Amino acid sequence: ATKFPKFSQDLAQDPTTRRIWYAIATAHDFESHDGMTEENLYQKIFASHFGHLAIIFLWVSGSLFHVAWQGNFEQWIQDPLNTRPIAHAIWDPQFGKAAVDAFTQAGASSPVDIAYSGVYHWWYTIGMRTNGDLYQGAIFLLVLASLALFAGWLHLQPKFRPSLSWFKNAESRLNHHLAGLFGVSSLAWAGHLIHVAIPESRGQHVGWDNFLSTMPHPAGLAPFFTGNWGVYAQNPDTASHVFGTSQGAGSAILTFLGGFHPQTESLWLTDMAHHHLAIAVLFIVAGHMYRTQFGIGHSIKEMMDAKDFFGTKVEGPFNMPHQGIYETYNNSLHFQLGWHLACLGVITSLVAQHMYSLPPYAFIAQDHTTMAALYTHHQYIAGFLMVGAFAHGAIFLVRDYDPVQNKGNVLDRVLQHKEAIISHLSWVSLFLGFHTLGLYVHNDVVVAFGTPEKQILIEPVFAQFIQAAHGKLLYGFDTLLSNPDSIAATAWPNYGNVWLPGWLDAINSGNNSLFLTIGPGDFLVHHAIALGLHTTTLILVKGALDARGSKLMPDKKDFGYAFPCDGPGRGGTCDISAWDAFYLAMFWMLNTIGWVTFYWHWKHLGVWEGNVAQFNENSTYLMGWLRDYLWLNSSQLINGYNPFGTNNLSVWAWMFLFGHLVWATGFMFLISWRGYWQELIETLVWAHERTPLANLVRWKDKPVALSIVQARLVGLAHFSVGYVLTYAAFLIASTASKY
Amino acid sequence: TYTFRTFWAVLLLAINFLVAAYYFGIL
Amino acid sequence: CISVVIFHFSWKMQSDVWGTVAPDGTVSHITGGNFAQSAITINGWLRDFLWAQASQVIGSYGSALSAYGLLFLGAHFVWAFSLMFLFSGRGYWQELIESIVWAHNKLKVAPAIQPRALSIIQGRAVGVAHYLLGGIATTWAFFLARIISVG
Amino acid sequence: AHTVKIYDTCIGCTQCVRACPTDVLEMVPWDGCKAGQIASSPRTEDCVGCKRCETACPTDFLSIRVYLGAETTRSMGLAY
Amino acid sequence: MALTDTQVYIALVIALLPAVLAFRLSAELYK
Amino acid sequence: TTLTGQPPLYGGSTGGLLSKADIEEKYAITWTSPKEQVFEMPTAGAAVMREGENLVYLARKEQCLALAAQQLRPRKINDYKIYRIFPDGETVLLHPKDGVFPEKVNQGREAVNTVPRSIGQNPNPAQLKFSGKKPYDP
Amino acid sequence: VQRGSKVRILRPESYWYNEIGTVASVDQSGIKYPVIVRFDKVNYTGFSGSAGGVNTNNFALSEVEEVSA
Amino acid sequence: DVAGLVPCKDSPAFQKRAAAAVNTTADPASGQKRFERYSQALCGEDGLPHLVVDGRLSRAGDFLIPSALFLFITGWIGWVGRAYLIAVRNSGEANEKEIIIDVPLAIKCMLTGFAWPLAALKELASGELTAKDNEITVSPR
Ligand code: CLA
Ligand code: CLA
Ligand code: CLA
Ligand code: CLA
Ligand code: CLA
Ligand code: CLA
Ligand SMILES: CC1=C(/C=C/C(C)=C/C=C/C(C)=C/C=C/C=C(C)/C=C/C=C(C)/C=C/C2=C(C)CCCC2(C)C)C(C)(C)CCC1
Ligand SMILES: CC1=C(/C=C/C(C)=C/C=C/C(C)=C\C=C\C=C(C)\C=C\C=C(C)\C=C\C2=C(C)CCCC2(C)C)C(C)(C)CCC1
Ligand SMILES: CC1=C(C/C=C(\C)CCC[C@H](C)CCC[C@H](C)CCCC(C)C)C(=O)c2ccccc2C1=O
Ligand SMILES: CC1=C(C/C=C(\C)CCC[C@H](C)CCC[C@H](C)CCCC(C)C)C(=O)c2ccccc2C1=O
Ligand code: SF4
Ligand code: SF4
Repeated sequence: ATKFPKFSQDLAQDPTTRRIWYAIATAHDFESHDGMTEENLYQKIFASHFGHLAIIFLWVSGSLFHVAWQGNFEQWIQDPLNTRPIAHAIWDPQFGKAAVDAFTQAGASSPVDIAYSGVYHWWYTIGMRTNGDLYQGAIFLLVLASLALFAGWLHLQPKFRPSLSWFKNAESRLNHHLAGLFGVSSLAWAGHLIHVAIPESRGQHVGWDNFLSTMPHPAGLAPFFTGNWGVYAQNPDTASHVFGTSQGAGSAILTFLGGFHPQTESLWLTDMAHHHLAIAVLFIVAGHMYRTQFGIGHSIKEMMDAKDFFGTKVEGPFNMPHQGIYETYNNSLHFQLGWHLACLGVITSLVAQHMYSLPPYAFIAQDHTTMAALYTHHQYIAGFLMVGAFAHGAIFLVRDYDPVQNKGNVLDRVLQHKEAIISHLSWVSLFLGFHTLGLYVHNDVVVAFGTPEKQILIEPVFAQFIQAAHGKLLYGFDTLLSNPDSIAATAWPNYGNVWLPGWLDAINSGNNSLFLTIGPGDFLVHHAIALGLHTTTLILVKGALDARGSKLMPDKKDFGYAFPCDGPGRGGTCDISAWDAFYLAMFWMLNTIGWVTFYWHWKHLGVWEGNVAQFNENSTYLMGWLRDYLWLNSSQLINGYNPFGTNNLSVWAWMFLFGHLVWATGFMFLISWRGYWQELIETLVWAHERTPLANLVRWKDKPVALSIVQARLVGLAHFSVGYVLTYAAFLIASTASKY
Repeated sequence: TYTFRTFWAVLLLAINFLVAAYYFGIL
Repeated sequence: CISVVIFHFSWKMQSDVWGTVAPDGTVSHITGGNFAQSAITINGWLRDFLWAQASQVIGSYGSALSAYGLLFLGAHFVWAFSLMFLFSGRGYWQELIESIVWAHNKLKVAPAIQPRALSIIQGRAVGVAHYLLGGIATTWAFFLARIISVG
Repeated sequence: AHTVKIYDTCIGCTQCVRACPTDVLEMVPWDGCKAGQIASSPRTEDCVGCKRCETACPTDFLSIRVYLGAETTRSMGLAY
Repeated sequence: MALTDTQVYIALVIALLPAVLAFRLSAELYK
Repeated sequence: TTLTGQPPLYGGSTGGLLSKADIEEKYAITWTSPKEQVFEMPTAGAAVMREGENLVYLARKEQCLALAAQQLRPRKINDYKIYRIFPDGETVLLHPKDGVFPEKVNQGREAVNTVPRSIGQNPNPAQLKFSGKKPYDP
Repeated sequence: VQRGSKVRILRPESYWYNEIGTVASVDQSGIKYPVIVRFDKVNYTGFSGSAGGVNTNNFALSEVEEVSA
Repeated sequence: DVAGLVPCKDSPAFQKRAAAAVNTTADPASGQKRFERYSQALCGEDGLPHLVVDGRLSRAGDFLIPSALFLFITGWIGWVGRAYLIAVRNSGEANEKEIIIDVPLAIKCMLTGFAWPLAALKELASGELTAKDNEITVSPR
């Protein structure tokens, strides 16, 4: 045997190379390790969380330090529309002189990378103005990572290891996260915005050296111990305000103007501080809800077990049986993980959908490439998180679901009618797919034969009506908030809209991306998204719900989450496992997010260049997507290096080709399967053992082919890496060669 | 006898038809 | 193998052999001798052969050559359809057909001949048939439209 | 080693023993079926995990069950 | 202004401490 | 042990034994043929069965059993014996242990790994959490 | 039960759960699963690519419910 | 008129591309009649006959009459198929019948699809439409 892996003796007595590979893939599956108890399990979870927190802090520290050290932060401060932000310096000894000249950009003397995270805009919006502020933030995050590392180490010391009853205290955690994390952290951020970010927006330096001696409001802390709150909102920052300077500077610190700052092109900072105040107060109230140890409070378990509505029968909350769902939630870490990843994926996607249309940062809507990168990044993260949510739901259903403790409740009735669930998911998937592919191919065929008038073009009149209901008078609906006389517009009893002038100018001045104009191309694409979401959901739900057992395999719970198959018997059982359904749905999620990001990017290129007719006339067939979006915009990307020389796009051309290579390399692992490679490695073993001067050196682990699940994972990882790198290369180069 | 579920579905249908009346200019 | 051979053939003829002769007797090659300097990098193959020469098959709509653009797209579709059969296994498909059978059983419409997923070998064969048809037909439509519009 | 478990729905048709490529299973006396024999696995250290026995099993669901576990040289089928 | 050589060196020396804390957390998680 | 039998007339092949035969374990199939005949070796190629006792060393038990099943049994040879041989020279009889082939029920054979329930009566992994207990334990 | 009696299966692991099949024999001896039930929907059982399955299986009397006589 | 849409008549782009009508069929006119028919539609910025799927009984011919046509034909198809499947399950040669269609019975169940929806209503009334949940197979959980 070998020492490695310590956590699994089954892999430790393995004499093959597989012992290494599986160990790397089972190092974080703590429950399946040898000698695992629930106590030590949960404590390891806690310390790994602290370690991850420290990694996050080190990462932000690195970004801040490289911008402060090798970036052009202050040069970008003085001219944020015409200066490229520098990520970090390049040190590649293999560069020729042409690549040194080509990467000497953004006012630098050396080769540098252009930052496309938008971190410059977010740091400029939050009051950071010199290199010293960023350097201080970098060292402070270096301190915070150290504190997180020490806390993770401490909570595994014998005296400081938290008890299992502490970990299972959902009431206390909910209260302290809603009011402490979610509430007090938002209160503190409103405090930062009011105390620092708004003064630096108005030209004033409120550093750590004078914040105790600088009042936020000219007669401040008097109006809000008296109910005179409106004094903090009397003179808002003027529409002639120049950001970072006192020219036209107002003095309000909490407004509800609505719409955008006109020069900075983002939302108002005072409006953000007021939002954060409202959110903090609401979240402290929400965290004042559950019964921890002071008698007052709610308890979730009693609500889940409640069957009494003031004398009525009620099966439970909403007359739906809910017994043991508290126990199911709190005892299964995989249920918790699946739920929390679903919530996280939803809000990450909401972040993506809200930042492009409500830009929150100074002049970030003018940095088109960073906006593209941020939308695409957060949508891909959201897709990955949703797939992980459903994967851990499946893992919970194979490893933690007790039908006895869930006998009767909502989860049991879902498991009752899982076939109707999966079948109607199949129906809506086929529905959407058949019709969207059909309308697209009809448009393609009639445009091909020189007849674009025969295109089935369907206006998104429901979403256009919603846009009108937000205030866009372009469509001519004359409905709520686009009629000045609707009771929604005037708010008849209180007359307290006040957001509405700013928002109405925002919605009815096309210079932004707030509720962009949509047409039949947008209809067809949104149905492609609907198809993609439904089919990825279908794969993941069929995997999770039919993971405990199938009609083909009615003992699938006993084989675990990941297993290759049940063999070629019973008709053939390739990819029967619940891991394999995750593996299938990852491709579908990648395709769906590629669709959403293609849509976003082509529409925004048409909007930024002003040629919106390009999208509104060519996105209805699918050669428009190939010619006017994929073939065209790659043109500068692919000339990143040519026989005539190297541009600064040589990185993105090289990474474009590299992503194509990784993506195609994955196809090898996904298409060719194991026994071929095992038979080939057998001949290689024979050749090595019968070669003179080579038989003197022998392997310590016997060479075997990759396992079935392993190479499924390897091909999926290669496919995903190639997918992501290829699209990131195309996005950055097609959006950075112009704007 | 389907009373609870019918009430909730009828409520949701009523919200749908209220938005439809907004759409068609009746409201 | 055969795709790379026909790519080499197409680019070598279009760059160093095929073209027009002037009255004075000067050969103006179709792609102007880019092969000696572009075909040594994968970027050059992607740019000056695959990106550049596909302009004809993608601008082909509305003319005598629109059907080649249609089959270019349709063959891309069939090739990507292949990867469903190639990357997946029949356990999933049998399990999903099972719930669709439940739906059919509910409305008294499940057929006498039991629906089954395709076998492992059959799934592999369908994947390879679609892959070959899609890739070959994409190259065929590309070749035909490009060398008819330009040659 | 892989784990081969025989469940009492066995009808003793001997089809799993006849299909084992590595001589893992054998027929032993048992009064629980009409055939008078149950399959058994004294030699699961020689099990490669091919699941030919489950393919050969005619009971629904299977009386023989192969659970792939820790891999050794014998269970990996390495001739080297 | 710009970062000085001393600020960069101080950053290296300060980041030496999370290195030891990371090593301690890794060795304690290994046990 | 001391395995008797003439080697079959085989020209050798690159598919035979490797280092594992000499340092870990190897296998030998001994049978008796009534006549000089032809059989396909599991390490590919034809070989000539000598009349009398034939002895073949293979690298895996499964190769010996494939030799017995596809070559000896259809040639009416059912007296073969498969042994495992260790590097020190120790020989252990393996395939027809109690003299009766495993697919014939033999009195005196005991049942190993027989579970007295069905597949459906197996427990749930959720009840069968942190413990040595697995869903297939008797 | 008795031979020829249509019966419903209450065995969850069975392919024919909640479905009817004719009883072809009840074993008089004291075995755990005496009832032979012959269905018309064949099984999954067989190698991959094989066009068929089994239509005959064995069940206990507590895993079989006589709907008809 | 809805959602900023205009009729194709007062659409300049529409008349511009109608001045260059291609010929889809072997008609000498072809494109002229196509365009004079498409003129009644609601065109747009591109001068193309956009469709509204809204009920909107004036512009009901863009979805609703084709919707009814499709639903009637496809429900005819489905009811004919269901009737045939129900009627061959009676014979023990059903598996032979699914590959070798019993053509007189096929036409018999074909010709009664003209009353496809009403009959299904009676089935929805009767209970001879949906199978009970205890008569259909299901996997464990
Ligand atoms: C032969 C091809 C080649 C090679 C070897 C490199 C190498 C490098 N390039 Mg590069 N580059 C190339 C081609 C190449 N380039 C081309 C053709 C272009 C376009 C002209 C560029 C343009 C370019 C730019 C703009 C930059 C570089 C940079 C770099 C340096 C990265 C420094 C670093 O952080 O390492 C660390 C590597 C990683 C963090 C990634 C490794 C992740 C792997 C996949 C997984 C590892 C995880 C695993 C658990 C580790 C195992 C254990 C391990 C600790 C042993 C590196 C020396 C950067 C630089 O100069 O930095 C100072 C820089 O910004 N290059
Ligand atoms: C006031 C008390 C308090 C506070 C502040 C926390 C805070 C925290 N706990 Mg804790 N906890 C507490 C009391 C508290 N706890 C008590 C009393 C118990 C006993 C029941 C627990 C038991 C407990 C356990 C078992 C765990 C935690 C964990 C955590 C961490 C959550 C993960 C994380 O870092 O992301 C922080 C998330 C946010 C800051 C916000 C979440 C999402 C918001 C709503 C979206 C808005 C973001 C905003 C737009 C940001 C703009 C982005 C831009 C600036 C870049 C977090 C720091 C976990 C951990 O990581 O361990 C170290 C975990 O293991 N807690
Ligand atoms: C909150 C986030 C979170 C957490 C804490 C977990 C935690 C866990 N997951 Mg999970 N998961 C998540 C999100 C999360 N997951 C998401 C978002 C997905 C979708 C992808 C998944 C899908 C998933 C599956 C299918 C499984 C798990 C499993 C597990 C468990 C064991 C992990 C393990 O050891 O395998 C570790 C895995 C690795 C070490 C391989 C990592 C692959 C590398 C990092 C890819 C990088 C590519 C390359 C290096 C990039 C190079 C770029 C360069 C070339 C340019 C563990 C409890 C496993 C389990 O135990 O099932 C019962 C299981 O099978 N997860
Ligand atoms: C372009 C490639 C492609 C296409 C078209 C599909 C299509 C489909 N996938 Mg998919 N998939 C793919 C790649 C693809 N996949 C890849 C690479 C993976 C990872 C391995 C997956 C993994 C996957 C899973 C796990 C699942 C699917 C499912 C589906 C089906 C859902 C039905 C639907 O939404 O749309 C409608 C159907 C179409 C758009 C295709 C039909 C096209 C025409 C109308 C059919 C007739 C052809 C034409 C007349 C020619 C006749 C042929 C003959 C004359 C020669 C559908 C057929 C899901 C499913 O089956 O739902 C129940 C399912 O769960 N896929
Ligand atoms: C299934 C995948 C697999 C895996 C995970 C391993 C893993 C391992 N093998 Mg193995 N092997 C395999 C398949 C595999 N092998 C196959 C199919 C064969 C043929 C039968 C072998 C034959 C084999 C032998 C003979 C040996 C190993 C050994 C090893 C171990 C050391 C790795 C090594 O030698 O790197 C070798 C490095 C390379 C292959 C890279 C090529 C190096 C080129 C020539 C130049 C690159 C050098 C360059 C300067 C790099 C810059 C370094 C930079 C960081 C400064 C390692 C755990 C050794 C061992 O077990 O130690 C006791 C050993 O002796 N293997
Ligand atoms: C009589 C034939 C018949 C009937 C009444 C149904 C009815 C139904 N099917 Mg099914 N189906 C059929 C044939 C049929 N199907 C065939 C031949 C296939 C293999 C291609 C399928 C594959 C299929 C899938 C994957 C799904 C359904 C689903 C459904 C249900 C939802 C409607 C739907 O999705 O439409 C779509 C149906 C198709 C796209 C199949 C094509 C239509 C065929 C060609 C009609 C068959 C007619 C037959 C050949 C000739 C009969 C005439 C006779 C006189 C000779 C519904 C009850 C869904 C479900 O699960 O319930 C919600 C669903 O996911 N079906
Ligand atoms: C597998 C599984 C699982 C998982 C699951 C998941 C993963 C999920 C999800 C899910 C999701 C992902 C969800 C969601 C949601 C959302 C919603 C439900 C919403 C909404 C909405 C609304 C309601 C809104 C409204 C409104 C509007 C319209 C706008 C304006 C304002 C207002 C508010 C009015 C678990 C773990 C459990 C276990 C079991 C199995
Ligand atoms: C107004 C309108 C609309 C809407 C619509 C909707 C929204 C709907 C719905 C609906 C629903 C919500 C539904 C439902 C359902 C349920 C069920 C349950 C069903 C069914 C079915 C069946 C049962 C069938 C049967 C059959 C027949 C009858 C024949 C053939 C065969 C079969 C079997 C298939 C739109 C705008 C679009 C357009 C315009 C008009
Ligand atoms: C190519 C291929 C192989 C052969 C690949 C093998 C044997 C892996 C050899 C990889 C060598 C060791 C180089 C790997 C280099 C990696 C980049 C290093 C990563 C190591 C991590 C631990 C960091 C299989 O074994 C296989 C098995 C099952 C289905 C499909 C396939 C398959 O397609
Ligand atoms: C999609 C897919 C399936 C499902 C594919 C199936 C079920 C093929 C059959 C589909 C067609 C639609 C069957 C047609 C049924 C009737 C003959 C239709 C009547 C035809 C008239 C309309 C003329 C598998 O079975 C499979 C198996 C192994 C690996 C991968 C896959 C795989 O990817
Ligand atoms: S899995 Fe293969 S080696 Fe193991 S008992 Fe079954 S047939 Fe024999
Ligand atoms: S094949 Fe199945 S039923 Fe037959 S003896 Fe083996 S385990 Fe028993």
